[PDB]
Amino acid sequence: NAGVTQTPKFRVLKTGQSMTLLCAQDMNHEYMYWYRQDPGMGLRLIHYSVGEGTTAKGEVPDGYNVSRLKKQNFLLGLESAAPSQTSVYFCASRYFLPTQGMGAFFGQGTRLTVVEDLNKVFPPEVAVFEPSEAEISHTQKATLVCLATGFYPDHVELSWWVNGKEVHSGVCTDPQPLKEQPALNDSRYALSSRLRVSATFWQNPRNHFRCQVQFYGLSENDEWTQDRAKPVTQIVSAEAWGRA
Amino acid sequence: EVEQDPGPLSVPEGAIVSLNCTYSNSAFQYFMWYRQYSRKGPELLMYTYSSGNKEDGRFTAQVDKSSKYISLFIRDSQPSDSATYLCAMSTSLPNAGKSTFGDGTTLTVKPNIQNPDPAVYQLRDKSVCLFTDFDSQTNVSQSKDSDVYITDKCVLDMRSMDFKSNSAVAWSNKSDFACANAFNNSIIPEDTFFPS
Repeated sequence: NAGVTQTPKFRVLKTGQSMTLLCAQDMNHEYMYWYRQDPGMGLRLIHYSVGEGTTAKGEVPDGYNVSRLKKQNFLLGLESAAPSQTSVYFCASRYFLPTQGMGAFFGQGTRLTVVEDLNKVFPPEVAVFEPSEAEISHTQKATLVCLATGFYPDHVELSWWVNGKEVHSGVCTDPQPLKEQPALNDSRYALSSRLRVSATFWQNPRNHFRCQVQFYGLSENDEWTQDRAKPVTQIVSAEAWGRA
Repeated sequence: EVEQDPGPLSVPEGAIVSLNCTYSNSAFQYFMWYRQYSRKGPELLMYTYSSGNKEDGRFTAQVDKSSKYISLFIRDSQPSDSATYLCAMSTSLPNAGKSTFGDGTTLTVKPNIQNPDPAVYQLRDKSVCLFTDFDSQTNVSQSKDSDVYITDKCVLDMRSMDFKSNSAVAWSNKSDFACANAFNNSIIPEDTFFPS
């Protein structure tokens, strides 16, 4: 199935650093757009393009450049990263002669955080909390809780794995991470999730439960001069085993 | 300039929902509604040209150019309708393919709970308290304490069992934090079970 795709999906940049975002579509669409969306806000047009080799300014073009190298690709450039550029970026496309009454097809988003001190970047600490015996006795059900804490930036994806297979049934994860210290602009974040199974399934000592948190942090190219382990893109997990 | 209903909007399953936007540009002629799921791209849901209504299943898009007021109505709201709704508007042609977006309204459609059994459980170990099995009518409030973290009600679905359940998680490393006081800032059901 044909759609709009964006690369990369996540990026952490130090102030003054550069990056390129790439948008691609194989729908033969003439119109391509680059938008930014701030938390709990609307999409603002940065730059757009009516066809190959031509571009035009949107509502918020300052600090960004674009190239429409060919019909399929639309590149967004940041020459000197600024904290105000911390946002979620969305590419969009549509035909010159519309099929969906002015509506456009959108990409899935690129999360960018521009940090002032790479020493503030921290991976999550992950812990699993075992089911309550009273819950088991009262409902014949067992809820495990996963907490991912102290991470910065908020670039995380949490998943549950039962006996080595990812599960979706009985899973509930917070839609967004929360700020641990709301009064601080660069506060570290926390995320919670629940996995609910039958009490009998929790009671099988051969059942294995793992909460996993994919974190997007620093890259191999980034410098690191601290005593603690470099906070690279990584998976952090915690685990539990069934109890008879 | 598009002025969209700020929200957040929280409704029980089966309720009629009204999502609205006002605008100041008289030349606006194309009116779009996008649906955006948590951490996904916006997706075109409804679109209309000029004044009037358009009906599509449980959805009605309406435009009143006279009073510069547009609305999206969702009949018999369902938990899967939970998303951010954004209105977008374009001026009459030429418009160079450009559209102006409203700031969005985040909608949560609370699922109906068939057999509620409200309770607060202490999980095994930085202590964790789980408030679960309460119906859609319960509002989970934040703690009055800065060191106590609370995450709003979440609905998990145990498919093979045909069972759904609400849950809020409370945690703290603080000295006198206990599950009997964890949700004191919330109005919880009178029959909430507090086991030993």
